[PDB]
Amino acid sequence: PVVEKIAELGKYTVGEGPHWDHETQTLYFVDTVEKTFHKYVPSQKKYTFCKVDKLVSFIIPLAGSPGRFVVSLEREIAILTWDGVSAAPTSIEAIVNVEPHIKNNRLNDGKADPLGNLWTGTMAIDAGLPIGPVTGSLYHLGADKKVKMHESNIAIANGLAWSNDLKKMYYIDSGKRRVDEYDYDASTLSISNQRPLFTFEKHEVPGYPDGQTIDEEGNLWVAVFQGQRIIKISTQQPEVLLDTVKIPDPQVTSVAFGGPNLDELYVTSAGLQLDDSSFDKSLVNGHVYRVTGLGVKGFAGVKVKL
Ligand SMILES: [Hg+2]
Ligand SMILES: [Hg+2]
Ligand SMILES: [Mg+2]
Repeated sequence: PVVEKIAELGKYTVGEGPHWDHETQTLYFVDTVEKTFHKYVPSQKKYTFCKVDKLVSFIIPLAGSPGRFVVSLEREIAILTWDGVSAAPTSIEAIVNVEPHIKNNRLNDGKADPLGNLWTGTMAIDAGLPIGPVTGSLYHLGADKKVKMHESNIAIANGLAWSNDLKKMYYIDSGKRRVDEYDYDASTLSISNQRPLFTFEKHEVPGYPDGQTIDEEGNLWVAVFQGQRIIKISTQQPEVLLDTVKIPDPQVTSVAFGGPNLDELYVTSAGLQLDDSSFDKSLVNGHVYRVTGLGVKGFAGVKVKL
């Protein structure tokens, strides 16, 4: 595979939450510390950003409403109306605060399931690795604007994906250094039967699982924070490492398939230099990467239905 730095995009403190909108051929993503949203149109080499004053962790187009996006603002799920180019949104409409009385929590990774339901989890703002406060939970937001809790005791609420047949959900609590698998009931939106799918310890994989996505063959692609890589793992059989793609940035954060043929893998990373790093500062930059020649296709980003 070929890994290219996207020079036009610069460096991000914690680049995160990549989302590919296939209809407009546009990549959206966030910087979860700098309180900014980002838009990249590769075919036209257009880049824009948008500033808010709360911590953000995802940005997903709202189904049926061009120019509107479902985003996180600390603990609030909100709709931002944004023209895609001005440095500030036009308007902000709060939907729900998922944890109004837990003042030191924030939302982290979030994604729509294939039915358009937003799933997202929380974490302590001062969550730590390998050890720190464990205060997070996993939620989904129904079309009735009520949240349901699905999992608790989450340290660092991170990557989500669903199997192509809607029978499984994959989930990452970075603190656990593993990818979990759940049975997923699409009709009731309930998850059960949590079991480890892939355990980093067992495969001498360094670092922490962060974001993830799934390809058309049902394989998971997992971003490895402080591992300088993405890994390809099987969902058909537990504990099978299929492939490793090295990324120059050590703090790989997340992944999304994109491009006209959905066969380009966009990779975000973090330039934020941490205390206990296994990598010298000069290596930690926070670029965005494009990976091609993986030989698989993924799926377009799902919009949130409300
Ligand atoms: Hg924006
Ligand atoms: Hg925005
Ligand atoms: Mg993440």
